Amino acid sequence: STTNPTLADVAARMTPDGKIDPQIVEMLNETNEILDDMTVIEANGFTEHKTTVRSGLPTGTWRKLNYGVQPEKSRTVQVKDSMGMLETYAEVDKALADLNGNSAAWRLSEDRAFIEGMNQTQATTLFYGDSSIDAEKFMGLTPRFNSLSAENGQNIIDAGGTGSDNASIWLTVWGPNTLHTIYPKGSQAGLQSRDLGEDTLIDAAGGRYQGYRTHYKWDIGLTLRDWRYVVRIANVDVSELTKNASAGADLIDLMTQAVELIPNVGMGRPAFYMPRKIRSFLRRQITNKVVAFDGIPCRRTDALLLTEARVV
Amino acid sequence: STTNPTLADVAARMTPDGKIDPQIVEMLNETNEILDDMTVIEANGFTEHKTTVRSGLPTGTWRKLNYGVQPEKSRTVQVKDSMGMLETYAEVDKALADLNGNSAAWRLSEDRAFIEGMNQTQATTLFYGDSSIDAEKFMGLTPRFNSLSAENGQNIIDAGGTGSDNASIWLTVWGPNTLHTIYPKGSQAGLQSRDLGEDTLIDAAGGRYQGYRTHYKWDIGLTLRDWRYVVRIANVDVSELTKNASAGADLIDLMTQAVELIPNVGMGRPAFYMPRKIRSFLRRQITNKVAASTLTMEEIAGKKVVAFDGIPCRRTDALLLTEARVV
Amino acid sequence: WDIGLTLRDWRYVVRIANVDVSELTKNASAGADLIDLMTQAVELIPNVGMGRPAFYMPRKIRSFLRRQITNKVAASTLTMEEIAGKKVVAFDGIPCRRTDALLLTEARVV
Amino acid sequence: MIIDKLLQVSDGQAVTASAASTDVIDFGQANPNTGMDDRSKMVITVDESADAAGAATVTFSVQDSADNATFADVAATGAIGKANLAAGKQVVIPMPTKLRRYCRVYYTVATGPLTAGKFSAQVVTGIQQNVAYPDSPRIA
Amino acid sequence: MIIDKLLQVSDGQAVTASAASTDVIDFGQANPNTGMDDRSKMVITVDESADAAGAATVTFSVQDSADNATFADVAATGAIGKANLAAGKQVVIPMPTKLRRYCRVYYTVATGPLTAGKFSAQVVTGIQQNVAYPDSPRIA
Amino acid sequence: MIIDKLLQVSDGQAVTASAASTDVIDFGQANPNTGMDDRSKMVITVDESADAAGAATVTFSVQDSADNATFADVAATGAIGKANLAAGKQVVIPMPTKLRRYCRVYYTVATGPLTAGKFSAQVVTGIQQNVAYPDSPRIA
Repeated sequence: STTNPTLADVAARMTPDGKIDPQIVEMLNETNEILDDMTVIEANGFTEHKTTVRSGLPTGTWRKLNYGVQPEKSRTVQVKDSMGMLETYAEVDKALADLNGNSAAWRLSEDRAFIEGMNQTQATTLFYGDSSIDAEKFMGLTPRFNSLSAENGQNIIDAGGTGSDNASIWLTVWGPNTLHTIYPKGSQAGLQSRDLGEDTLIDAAGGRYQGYRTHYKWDIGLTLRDWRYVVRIANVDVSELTKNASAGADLIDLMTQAVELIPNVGMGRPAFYMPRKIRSFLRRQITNKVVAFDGIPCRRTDALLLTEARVV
Repeated sequence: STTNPTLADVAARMTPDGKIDPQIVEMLNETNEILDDMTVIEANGFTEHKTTVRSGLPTGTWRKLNYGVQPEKSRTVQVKDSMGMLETYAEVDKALADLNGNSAAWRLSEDRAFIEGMNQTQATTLFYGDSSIDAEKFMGLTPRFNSLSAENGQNIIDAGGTGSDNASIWLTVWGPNTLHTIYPKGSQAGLQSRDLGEDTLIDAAGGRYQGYRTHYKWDIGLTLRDWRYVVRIANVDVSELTKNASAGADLIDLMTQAVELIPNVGMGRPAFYMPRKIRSFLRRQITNKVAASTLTMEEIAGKKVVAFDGIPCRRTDALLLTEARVV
Repeated sequence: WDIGLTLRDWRYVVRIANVDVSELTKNASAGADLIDLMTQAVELIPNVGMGRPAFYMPRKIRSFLRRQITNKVAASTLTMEEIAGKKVVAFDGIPCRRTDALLLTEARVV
Repeated sequence: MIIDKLLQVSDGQAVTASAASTDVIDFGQANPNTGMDDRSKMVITVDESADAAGAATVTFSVQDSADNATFADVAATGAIGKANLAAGKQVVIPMPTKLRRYCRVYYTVATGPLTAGKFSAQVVTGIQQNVAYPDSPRIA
Repeated sequence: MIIDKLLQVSDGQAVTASAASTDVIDFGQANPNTGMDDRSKMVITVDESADAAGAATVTFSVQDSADNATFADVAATGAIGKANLAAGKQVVIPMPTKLRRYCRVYYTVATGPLTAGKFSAQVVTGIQQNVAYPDSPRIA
Repeated sequence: MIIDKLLQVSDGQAVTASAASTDVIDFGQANPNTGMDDRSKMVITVDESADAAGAATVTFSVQDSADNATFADVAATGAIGKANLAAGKQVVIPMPTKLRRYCRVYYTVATGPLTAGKFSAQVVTGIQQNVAYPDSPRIA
């Protein structure tokens, strides 16, 4: 039949030569950037992150000459948020990796590429991660801003989808206090490339041969501290967009009403996240009237689905 | 159907608002002590312990006059007896141990229970060692003295009970040539907790896991050189024991007659091993016999048994209290 | 004064319940003997190692414990002068502390 | 929401009749009593939806046993209605305080039978539960 | 067991027919969701006992409401039998993870009606629960 | 009794007809002669018992072959009767001194067929055999 390995082969090992080894130019990989922009704080509960959220305020009183006012109480609900871990190993037939003495440069190139693939899976899981479907992986932005009925529904602005071919734009403000990612206590923040030992590996027959191995833990969750700093502009029907902001759904006003929506970009840092298609029609739209859109940077994100189902 | 067990997400089960619970109250640990009292010498054969024991005496003869009589030959059989190895690994997914950094604190809290579990098993098996059924275990104190017909059958003392609620007390002499444990070439006794460090595991599918692991070898065997040095006091019906040496079976004579059964306590050192339930009734029965005699007001409690007959009398829990009566 | 009460492991605590007080007699005779009911209590604790043990009895019991101890020793060696008996202090020795704030007629526990 | 491979029960069981769960959790003691943990709690997720002839409810409830044979409920939710069970709805049962060996999750379905809907039960620490709360609500 | 005088409901109520709790907890918000404190928990303590013609069961259940008008179960126990309600039995309900304003306690008494029995229901943080645990159990 | 799992054949084989052992031991040579180590010996233990219609006998015997194909007896026991095969009866066959590659264990069963009884055969160094020997026997 057909030979379909997982481990590195002498074919694969022979292509980052030569006689030079590094600098591999990655053409086909997504170049999404929430990952650069996101903040991290170690989660406070046990694999959850409790967050107390003010639920009802004391209102003041005017108190008149000689007349005791009655006392108030500040009500509070708390809302905990989970994480999930994404680990992968990266093994090689040891003689193969060791040969021509490039053990470390190899371990590194496989490392640079594992990092890139993990960036993609985590940044896609950050926008559409259900703890209800994926079960093992953490929940992020959907369906946290999902139904319009939801109490943060004033925060999702429907561009008007109807069909399935419709994107959504996001706006967030990453900060210690208002939406950040969390990593467990105490496994370190971000992607960990821990590289283990030689250890014997096993041939399908048993004809065992020694090899390297590398672990790649990276466990994040996503506290959405208060939704008020995040807006989804759901249902941007992409079949309808044109550069002449006339037909289809206008972005620029639609977007500024998304900005006009959040009290109060003070800290930490706001950002738009929209599919490259969308960033494209948005900019084309802007020039027809004529890094940073309007007091907040706009980060085009490839790993952000273009055709997601419309919200109700 | 029912899913388990290496170390399910119940590290949660051992923590506070915080890290792994250090002051954990060690419930199921029991203070049986042969393991402390027992002697250990390397076994002499390849993985057994040979011992030559005299089987037949020359008798001599009364010889009628002028008649050249037969020479005698002192027949002597030898016995070899084996060891067994009792060891276990102790694995945790590294991901589960790592959180809140209680990786080391966990390894530790788990470890205390392993030491205790091995002593628990080792001493429960030193008394009920069936090498005839379990094959893998070394053979212990039963049923080396089991049927009253066996050549050491005189050395088991029938306490006279009946039904399943009845123990036995042991009286042994640990010493090089009358009873000891044995350990191998060249593994040392006892319990070795080597820590394997982190290493990869296998998900049942093949799907990678990664974790800590700890080993716990402890391999012993057991020479019973001669059964003359061990006497068992069987069928001690425990429900029928009374402090007034009255109904049921008395301990104090049933215990001294066990002392008279040993041919001279010379070497190495004798010890009684009794179930704690027995030790208690023993304390009470002693003070009650001495009460009709001479005990002071203040020594009314009774000194807990220490030296029964100048033989340490050791409490051993890992010794069954509801034993089948020995026919 | 706000306190609750941790019983870390019951192995260290023993109860001698259902001790019928009418049937107690000084001659350790009718009813329940205290000196054994108490020694067996002592044997029930896995090595009193830490911190410190204590007996707690209603004064009624302390009195009958006293009478019964001088009575058990009476069948052995009690002197003219120690006829009344040294007041109970340390049983095992374990201190024997009087507790008034301890109900005398409590319903039987079975 | 982090998950124990072993504490996963009923992976995505297409619960159509009022049946019990596929897998039964066996704790290794007479009394795991993991409600005292103040951390473990059962979660039942729903997908894709509790579509049925209607109007139907699924009462999720945990059951104990001495042995893996006869169960009795130790906690329950109540009649959670259909259309409160879209794909993405965790019905969290905090873990009963007095557990026994062998816990399982029962899906008490009131009539009529469910036509579509899987439910995924697992014991976690802890649930990912972040419902949005009001803002002013004057502004705006 | 510490108690907030305000969360106290049903002080020593003689639950004879299948009735609700006397008092209703009004939290000062639409959705306290006090299960998330992972600390609050309902307790129903018992006095003097579940005397009834028998054999009867008392299924304790917590109920929410949007406004103090109609209640609905958000937590339940299962049919706790009589002769498990001697003087001195904390029947613990972990706080439902999703509460609304106005919580009350319903005592769903399976037939026949109880002849005597008081109950104390209150949210505490947290219970006094110290179950006896095994010893060896080989000795003895 | 220490056991080498690799020298283990017939792990717990249920001997009913006169059949051979499950596994056949392969040495890494033509003439292992491990009978010559003067230390190795086959042991057959019994469980649970020689239950049979009876009267039956079980002859344990080691067999050699050049190659793993055709065997011939190199040691034998004799017709060990039923009711001499209580749970726990080590039948030791000393390792034959002229071993060839591929040793196996055959069970020559006298009629009728054995109805219940497993046997575990293994090469060890050596058995645990310490039976008590008489002392006086006048006293006693």
